[PDB]
Amino acid sequence: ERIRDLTSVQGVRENSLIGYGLVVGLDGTGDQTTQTPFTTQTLNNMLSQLGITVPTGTNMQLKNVAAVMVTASYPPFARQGQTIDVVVSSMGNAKSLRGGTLLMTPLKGVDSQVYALAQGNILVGGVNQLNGGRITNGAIIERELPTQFGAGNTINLQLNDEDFTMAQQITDAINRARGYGSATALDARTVQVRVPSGNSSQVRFLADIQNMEVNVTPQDAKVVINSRTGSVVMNREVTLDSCAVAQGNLSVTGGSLQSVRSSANLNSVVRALNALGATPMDLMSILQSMQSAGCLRAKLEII
Amino acid sequence: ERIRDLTSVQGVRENSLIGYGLVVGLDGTGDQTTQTPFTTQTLNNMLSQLGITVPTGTNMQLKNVAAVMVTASYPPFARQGQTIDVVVSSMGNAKSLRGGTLLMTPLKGVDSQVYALAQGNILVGGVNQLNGGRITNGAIIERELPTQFGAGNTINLQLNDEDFTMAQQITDAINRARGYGSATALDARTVQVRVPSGNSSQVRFLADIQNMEVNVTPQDAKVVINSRTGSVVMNREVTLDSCAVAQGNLSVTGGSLQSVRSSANLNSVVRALNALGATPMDLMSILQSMQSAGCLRAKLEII
Amino acid sequence: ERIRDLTSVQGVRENSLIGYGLVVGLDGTGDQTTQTPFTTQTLNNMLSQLGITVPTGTNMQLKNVAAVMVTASYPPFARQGQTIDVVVSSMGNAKSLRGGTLLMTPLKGVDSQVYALAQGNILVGGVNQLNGGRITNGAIIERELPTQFGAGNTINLQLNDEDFTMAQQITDAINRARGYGSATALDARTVQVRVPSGNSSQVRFLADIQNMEVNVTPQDAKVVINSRTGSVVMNREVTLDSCAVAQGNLSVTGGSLQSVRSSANLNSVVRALNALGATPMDLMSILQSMQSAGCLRAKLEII
Amino acid sequence: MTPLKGVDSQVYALAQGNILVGGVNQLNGGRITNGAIIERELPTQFGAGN
Amino acid sequence: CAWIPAKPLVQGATTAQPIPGPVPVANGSIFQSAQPI
Ligand SMILES: *C(=O)CCCCCCC
Repeated sequence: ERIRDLTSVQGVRENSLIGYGLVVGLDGTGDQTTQTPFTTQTLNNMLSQLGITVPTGTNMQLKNVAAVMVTASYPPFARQGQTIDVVVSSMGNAKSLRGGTLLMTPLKGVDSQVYALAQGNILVGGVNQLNGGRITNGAIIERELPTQFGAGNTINLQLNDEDFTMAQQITDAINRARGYGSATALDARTVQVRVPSGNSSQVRFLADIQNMEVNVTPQDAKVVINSRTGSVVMNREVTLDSCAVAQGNLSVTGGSLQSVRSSANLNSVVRALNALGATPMDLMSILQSMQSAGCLRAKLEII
Repeated sequence: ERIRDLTSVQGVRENSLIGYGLVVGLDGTGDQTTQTPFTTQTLNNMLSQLGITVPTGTNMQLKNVAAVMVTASYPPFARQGQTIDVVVSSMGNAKSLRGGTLLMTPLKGVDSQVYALAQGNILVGGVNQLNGGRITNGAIIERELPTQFGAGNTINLQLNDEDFTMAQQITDAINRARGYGSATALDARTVQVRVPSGNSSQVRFLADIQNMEVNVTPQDAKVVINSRTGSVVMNREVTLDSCAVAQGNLSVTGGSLQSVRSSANLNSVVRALNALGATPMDLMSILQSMQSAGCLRAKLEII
Repeated sequence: ERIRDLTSVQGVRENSLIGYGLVVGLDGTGDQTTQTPFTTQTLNNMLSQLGITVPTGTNMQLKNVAAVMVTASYPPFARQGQTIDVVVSSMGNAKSLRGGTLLMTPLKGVDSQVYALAQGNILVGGVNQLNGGRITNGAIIERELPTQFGAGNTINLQLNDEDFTMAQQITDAINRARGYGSATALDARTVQVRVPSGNSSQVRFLADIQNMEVNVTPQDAKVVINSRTGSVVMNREVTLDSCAVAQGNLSVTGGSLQSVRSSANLNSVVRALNALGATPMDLMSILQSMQSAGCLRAKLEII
Repeated sequence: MTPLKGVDSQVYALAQGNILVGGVNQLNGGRITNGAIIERELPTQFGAGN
Repeated sequence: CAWIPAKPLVQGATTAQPIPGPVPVANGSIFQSAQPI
């Protein structure tokens, strides 16, 4: 309910898989193979594997074939035979992957071992992106990973954001629910839970815990500025101090030096900043200067 | 509540990670590889690693691939398996990273060790920045850092801005709350707190402390001038002295030498300076000259 | 309150840090690398450090990369792990740093030792300056400086402006507040304060002192002339003597020789000088000639 | 970072900061406020004698 | 003769050893100036 939205469990993580493949069936919107040699080379490899040997040093210009990179996410506790979703991306001078089909492609880990096999039909949106697609249930798991879940008497809940008050809150909630000495905070990002030994008992424990509800404590005042997209966001802890501001073409609705009153809550901040009558573009510069001076009692992050 | 907004804890810091990667799936808005050799070279390295050896000295001109630098922030107390956010930036003659996908990329520290692995889909704003993007939960932590948190009987709260009165205020507040001899100010930027030995007790202590409330004392009078953006900010401690000012095209609304009365509070300052009727552009020069003369009883900082 | 606005403390100062870095992610507004060889050279160094060796003597023309100088201010009592603000400036034939990202950069002192590491996103104002930006909390402190604060029984308050009456006033105020023999004036710019031995007691002392209030004595009559910007400022001690003035195109509102009466206060000075009806441009020449003759009883400074 | 020498070619201050140009006005000249820090001190015989 | 020992034109040691700089005084400064003549 809530704890499952704040933490993850130690040992339950995702991995990444990558592979190379071919996409066939395009309407003449494939690679110009006279400039992507690996396309024709891998096509010859596949044909030879199937039983057809094309002579070397011959002319070959295709249009319905594209060379693609396939990426996938290996899920936790994955079992062989299950299915996952893959993303297919062009990799040389192709125009579109509109109605293509992905041929048999092995997906390797970082140790260069095959963990899944991918094949299916691509769904391109159809402005939109043409050289990228997604296949639903397009890969099947072939290898499984070992794990030490169920061994021991201790699991670790890892918070998504560091905080001491939050770790203490989660610890106190678990201790209030599941007995006196069930949890212990290690640092601002880990809670060590004692669980019975076994495999089903730990699942019962984690099922009971993951649905508990905790009240989030107030976080740090911060202001996020995304200059690339042109956006500004302020959480509900920002305050202000009375100070004067001047900027090009901005005036009182009075001269060019406008006042800004103190602001305790966020509504007061929004009101006092809207009083200046500035676009977000100028609001970025105003906020940077105010943080440098001392009015802005927040934490400016340029993302 | 407040102390967490003024200080940091010793040993709880962030680090930086950087790596090199490839972005595939672009709509013909990738590098012109005839002038970025490292793109094709690294693509050949990846293909060879996967099992395909492209002959050397061959023609290869791609359009859906771009070479990028990936940057990330290693968080405090990071545990392996968690996720962080990455920033992706083009590095040679690419047009856009609109719908690209980041391939498997290792993120190294300053000691050239792999601390995280990055892979995911890029979100470009879509004027806006095209050659820069951000991936949410795009990297997974692989290595952990050791730390000596929980060892000893002393932590250090490091203020964000140097001040003696502020350090003394924080010390007195902690001593008023958590017993007589709990805190001690070392200098204008450090408060040494005595904590019980252990790991959970220190978390309880820091959870109790970080949410205390202290009243900020008046800071130094200062005036920030950002000439690059064209902005001026004055905190609530600036005062003025009576003096005359003259500048091109400015007149009394009377000759060209205008008076400025004494000003104790900030409202009086704003009024007296708006009386001159000057844009911020001229206000910068007026303020510099006034600070050089002696009217402006503040601290001018050109940022 | 006031003393903190007039003096500094001996041993509490700032230092400067400088470093070289690269900025990536620009929209084709980076260096023209065929004329800035150090850009490509340092990019090759970074790639080689990461694990990719680009052959030498090859073509390489980038557009999304710029070479920059990073400057920062090492604050007093800085502790490792804290954060400071950096300024980023282009250094060869770049067009803009609009949406760039600063890669890992070490900031050296004057002894060529690394004191901070810088990395983050740049905020360019967006006429405005394009080739210069500022990053908030963009650097982290890595090295600390030793200091002898807290050792001895004597600190020095250093005035910001030399004056004997002012040093005597500060000394008398401290002696009136903190006991008979607590302070002693050494010269026009230093006050020697006796403090108890230790580290916390000196902080208590400096916290008590820095917030005291003293009444500033009248300074020297001076007139500041900034010919480059075209501005004139006169503090409240300037007086005048009766004399005649003539200048091109200026006349009585009567011939071309106009009278100027004696003026004791500043209002009389402003009135008598506005009577001549002259722009600041001519006011500069009039004031220079008057100071050369003997009317202007002030101190002319051309800044 | 710039060292400021006296007439004896000794470093007395170190200068670094942002320039404020007026913005007709002078473009090739600027002033930096608190742009230099003192590194060396001069001896003096103030306080000695009557 | 060529075996009779003669002294070279450039006498004495033809090399010098750098000396370690002084320990920096612990003021608040990074700039440390060795004793300047
Ligand atoms: C070198 O050893 C030559 C010395 C010879 C001089 C005397 C010959 C009789």
